[PDB]
This record gives sequence, structure tokens and C-alpha cells, in this order.
Amino acid sequence: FKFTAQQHVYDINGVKVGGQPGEYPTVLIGSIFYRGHKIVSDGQKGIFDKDAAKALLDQEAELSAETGNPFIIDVLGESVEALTKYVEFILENTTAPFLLDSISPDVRVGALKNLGKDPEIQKRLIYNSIEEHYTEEELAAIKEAGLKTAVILAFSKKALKPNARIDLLQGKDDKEGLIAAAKRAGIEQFLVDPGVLDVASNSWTTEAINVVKEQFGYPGGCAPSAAVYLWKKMRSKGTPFFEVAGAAVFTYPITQGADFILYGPMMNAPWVYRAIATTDAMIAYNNKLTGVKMGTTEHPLLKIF
Amino acid sequence: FKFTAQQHVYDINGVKVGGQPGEYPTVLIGSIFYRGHKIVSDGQKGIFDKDAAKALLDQEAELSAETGNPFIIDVLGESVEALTKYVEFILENTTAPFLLDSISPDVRVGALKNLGKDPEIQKRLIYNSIEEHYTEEELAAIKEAGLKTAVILAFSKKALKPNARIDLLQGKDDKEGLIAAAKRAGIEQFLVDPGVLDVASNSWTTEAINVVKEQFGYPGGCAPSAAVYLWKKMRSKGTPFFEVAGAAVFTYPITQGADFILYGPMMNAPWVYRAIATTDAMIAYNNKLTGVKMGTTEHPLLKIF
Repeated sequence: FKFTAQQHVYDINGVKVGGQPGEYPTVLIGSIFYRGHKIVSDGQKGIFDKDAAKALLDQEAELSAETGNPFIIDVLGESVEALTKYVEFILENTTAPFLLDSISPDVRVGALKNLGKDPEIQKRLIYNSIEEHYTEEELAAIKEAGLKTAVILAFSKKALKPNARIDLLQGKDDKEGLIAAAKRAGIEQFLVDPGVLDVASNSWTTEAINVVKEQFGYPGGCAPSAAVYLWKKMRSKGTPFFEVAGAAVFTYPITQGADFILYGPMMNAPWVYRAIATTDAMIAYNNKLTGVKMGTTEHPLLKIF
Repeated sequence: FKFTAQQHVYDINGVKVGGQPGEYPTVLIGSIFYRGHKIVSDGQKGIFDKDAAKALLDQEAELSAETGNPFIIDVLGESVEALTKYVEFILENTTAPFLLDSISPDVRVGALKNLGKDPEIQKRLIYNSIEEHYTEEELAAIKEAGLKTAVILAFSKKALKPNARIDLLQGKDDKEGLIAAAKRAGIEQFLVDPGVLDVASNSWTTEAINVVKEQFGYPGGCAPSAAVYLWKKMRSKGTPFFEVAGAAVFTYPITQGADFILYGPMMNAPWVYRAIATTDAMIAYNNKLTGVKMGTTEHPLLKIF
């Protein structure tokens, strides 16, 4: 299958994201300094294991080189002080782009203030996320930082149908669309995450990704990790049950033409990369029938066999 | 996914197979007495550990009850003596349908000859397979047995592309094709397996399954286990890398609307059931969008969470 709209392929400090199915490998986004991460001893001050963080980053580079799946780091923080330190460390200890990420918007806003309108921040920092309840101070913070790429969380807990993403992105009635809001903050590149409620509803998330790519061509992806970790029945079964079950959830959106996955904790990268790379290789082999051409030689199809 | 043709749903001794995606759970087909299966002490005579074989069968029943994925047993033999004894054991020690399976047509034919005319054989035994080298003797033997269900195997290194596998199935030029051959043997129910050449080309297998369901409405599935076991680079990595990779391969045809998977050795059932059930739950959650109704309450979506 192929999408009608010409697909946006963004180049985020070397990382290609988007395209027609089989054109580009899945971009894999691993979480670090998340709530309960054992390498963080104090989430308020940002006291973290630099050796263990470096080792996770080096492992991501090695898996990325093995499969050809590019990586963006999901950097989480619970305070301005902590997320600022986390971001400074990520900037120095990898070349990867990264998500500035937090549960609390005020943590993202505060961290942007500290980081300033640094040209490296504009090239490597992706705002996570512009959500339905965005504030003017949030858009001002993004604009002062001079950011160019954001995750658009195209999720409304009152608008669960895939077709409603057209309304959320474009706007409807008196409501400014999320794309219009991002553009006001100076954002030019939109990674669309339609949101995941639970594991089963990942099928609606992936259908929403298809609508967005079909009609607008923005790269589409999602973040099923929270839904997988709340599946206590699977998680307590141990190896390899939790891993294959996770693999089934994380690969599913890719089988329907999604462009990126937030796969959760980076410690799971070794099995996530191998499953995702397997799905990419099979999708790209289908190119041979569709005439769709790979946009890079760094593709799992040419690497993992 | 929703398929053009009206789908054929077979009821094989209580096991539902086929339909629109999300209508019925994936049927999982585990292999027993395969080459090198260590519970077999003599593969020529069919001497095996009956308690160990019973333990695999009981485990399949337990996993099936957990997820709601029905099971058919893939019963392999390398001799008429062995496959006859294997079939007699499976008849008495499970209620499940099974594949009468051998690489050697002579072994399949010989074993079928031993089993005679038996309504239990006609209801439970699925011939594996009607394939490109079929003989009139083999069709006559199937007709004498009064079998009604067969695996139609389009695996041929003279039919690599999906549309060439459809030509093998429906017939072309001087060939009646595999479906026409099965019908002359009195087969009325066709489980179509386009074959797996290698891991990457599981997408071509899946494209062939899609054409079958689009045009004919016959249940479609495949047997990717050999291709996964021959993947030295991935298998070398061990647990859980081999399994998540295997799960990516086995779930992929299900994400594109396939009806059944031969997942290889029954010992792998514990992780195969957990991955496949996960994909099924996500597919069934789509049912409102596709306009599909579940045909049963025994569905992973209603059981595994």
C-alpha cells in the first residue's frame, strides 16, 4: 500500500523520519531518566549515574549501527533543575536528536528558559509535546528557544475516532488546530503522535497515523510503552513472554506504515531493535513489488541477514 | 484491513478458521515429531515419549484456554510406520484437528491408507499438503479417505512473486492449479499457505495471502519457522532476541489479515501464544472501524488483559 499525500521526510541533525512505507527504517525513541529509573537517585536535583547513562547511549549507537534504525532519545525530567542537567549531559554524550519530555509543562518551559536559543537546541531538541491543553506561555517558551521540530500529541480524550485527528490538527469551529498553534511558536516540522490509551487501542492509534500520512503526509508514530508496562499479567511472566508481547505492540504500528516508535525504557533497546528491524526488513522487501525505492542503504533489509 | 471477497469460515471439529480480520482469533498450529524432536527415540518406527507428547498437548490446551487462540496439531513423520502411530496417538490424546504432514508424499499417502475410512479422520485430519508435485494416486488416496479439508501449499521456487503463487493455486495455461486438483480429490475446504522462501519474503507470502482472501475468500496462513531457524545471524544472539525476531515474523501476516500460523515446534507455544494473542486483541479492537463483528467471545481481546 501507498499514501496519496507526498510524505514529509524531515532531516533532524542527520536522522531521517517519515516517507512512504519501506522508504526509511523506523526511528526508535528510548526513554531515559523516566519516573523510577534506577540510574536516578534524586529526580528533583537530577543526581544520575553518568557512567550508566553513557553506557545506555553507547548501546543505542551500537544497536543503531547494527540494524540501521536511527535513534532519538526521550529525555524525561520531574523538575526544571533535573531536566536541564539531563539535557546538558545528552548534548555532550551523544550526537542524537532528543525529546524534551515531562509530565508537567512547567518543567519543559523552565528547562527551555535555562537552555536558551542555542543553535544546537534548535537542531537537536524536539518539543514533546504540543497537546490539546497547550498554553500561551508554553508557545512563548518554544518560540524564545527558537525550536523548529515538535511532537504533536494529536489526542483528545473526547475524540477517540481516527478521523477526528483531521479536526485536532487543522482546527474546527472556534478551536485553533494543533498545527496552527505549533506554527505560531515557530515550529516548521510536525511529528504526529495520535496517543495510546491501552494496548488494544494501539490499532486506533495506527489507523489515526494512516489518516495523517494519507491526507497531510506528516511523519506518524506513537508511544505504547506505558500501556505495555500497565499490563501486569504480561510483565510478571518474565523472559521471553514480556519481550515478545512488547515486540507485538511496538511492531504493529510499523506494519501499517508508521515512521517512529517511543519504545519506553532504553534498557529494552536490545530486544526492541531486533524485533523492529525484522518488521522493517519484511516491509522494505515488499518495495520489490511496489517499485517504492529505499531512501538510504542504512536499512535493516540490507544489514540484519 | 477488510477483504473484498465474502470470506469462507470453516468449522473443523469445533475450530473456526478464516473470516474478516478481527472476526475469529488466529488458529495456531504447533509441530510435533518433527526432524530432531528429542522426545522421539526412533523416527523410523515412531517410538516416542508418550508422557512428554501428552505434556506438549496439555500445554497447548492450557495456552489455548488462556488466550482463546484455537490449535490444530502439525503431526510430522519420516515413515508410514511412524506417521500412522503419531496420528493414532493424537486421535486418542487430544480433541484437536491435526495436519497429516510429511516432506515425502509416499509417507503421507501410505499413512492415510492405514487409517482407512473413519468419520473421526474425515472431521479432524487436514491433508498437508496439495502441492505442485501432486499425483493422481495421492488425489485418489485422499478421495478414498473421504477428507474434506487440505492445506494448499503454493511454495514453489518456480513461483516466487505472489501473483505466480496465485497462478499455481487457480491454474494457468496447461495447469488446472492446486485448488482444482484438491476439488478432484473431494476437498471442499482450502487452508491456503503460499509458502515462506525466507524471512524477508514473508511480506510476499503475506501479499499472496491478501490476494487469496481478496479474490477467493479461502483462509490464508503460512509456516515461517524453518526460515527463522535458518536465520544464523539472529538465532546466534539467543534469548530473547531470537524469540522477539520470531514473534515479529509470526505476527506480521496476522497484522495484514491472515487466519492461521504454523509457528514451528510446539515447545515454542508459550511465547508464540503471548505474541499472536497480543496482535489479535489489537486487530479485534479495529472491528467497529472495519464494520466486522466477532464470531466468538473466546477472543484474546476479551481474555488476555
